Amino acid sequence: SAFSRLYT
Amino acid sequence: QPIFLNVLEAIEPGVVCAGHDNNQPDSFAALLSSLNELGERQLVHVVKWAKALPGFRNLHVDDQMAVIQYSWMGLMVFAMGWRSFTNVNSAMLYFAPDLVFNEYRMHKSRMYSQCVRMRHLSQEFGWLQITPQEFLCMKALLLFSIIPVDGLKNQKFFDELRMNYIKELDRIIASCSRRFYQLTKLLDSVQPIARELHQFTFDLLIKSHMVSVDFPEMMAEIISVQVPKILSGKVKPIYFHT
Ligand SMILES: C[C@]12CCC(=O)C[C@@H]1CC[C@@H]1[C@@H]2CC[C@]2(C)[C@@H](O)CC[C@@H]12
Repeated sequence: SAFSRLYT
Repeated sequence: QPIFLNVLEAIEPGVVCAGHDNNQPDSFAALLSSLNELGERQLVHVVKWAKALPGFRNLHVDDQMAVIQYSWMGLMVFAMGWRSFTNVNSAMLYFAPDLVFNEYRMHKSRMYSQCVRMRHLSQEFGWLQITPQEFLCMKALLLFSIIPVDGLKNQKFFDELRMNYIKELDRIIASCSRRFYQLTKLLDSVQPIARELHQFTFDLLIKSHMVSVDFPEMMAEIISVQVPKILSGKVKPIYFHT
């Protein structure tokens, strides 16, 4: 996910 | 005064603009595309803010990510309601300095009832005389106010965290605890708004190509993957009041 990439 | 409040004050995000073109006519497509962009931009801020909260690193990593992806609508709605209250005394919805909704825009966005719901919330900050410190504590608690019915990966760390943020709201309050009834009631009032907006954005995403409404990357993914878990009933808000 683009979210998980942003987060981690 | 608490280390807790110090931290909430220090990490509170600053101004975010939508990038809206205020020269073009209000139109469903232009207004909703700028709301979607604003959401994306705000989501970057909400992540950095959340990672910096007291105890937040306690959570499993997947639980950190889950809780943000479920709770961002409530959070952003609550903060926008506060912006509106403080900048325009609830007279209009202050989504961003370059995207302030008047009645006309409320109507053009095809979200009028929901806007009225949000302007109502906003008026509550006035009618209840909520303080900045009550505001920050309450907003921090909204991060911990929606979870899967089957629980999180490490549910015990989440429970402990939520328990402590309740205690903190209680501490900055402390006949008086009628305030607690009201603040908890106000917190609950965010959820039905967020649900209506979750349904709205979901339908809009599905029909987005036909109405030329632009969704950014992470908004599309989140609204297609996480938001349907809420709408399907797999993930539900925690209400104070039944
Ligand atoms: C969170 C946002 C954007 C940030 C904010 O200040 C509140 C606002 C509330 C309505 C949301 C909007 C993001 C884009 C959405 C989800 C649109 O698709 C429909 C409702 C919009």
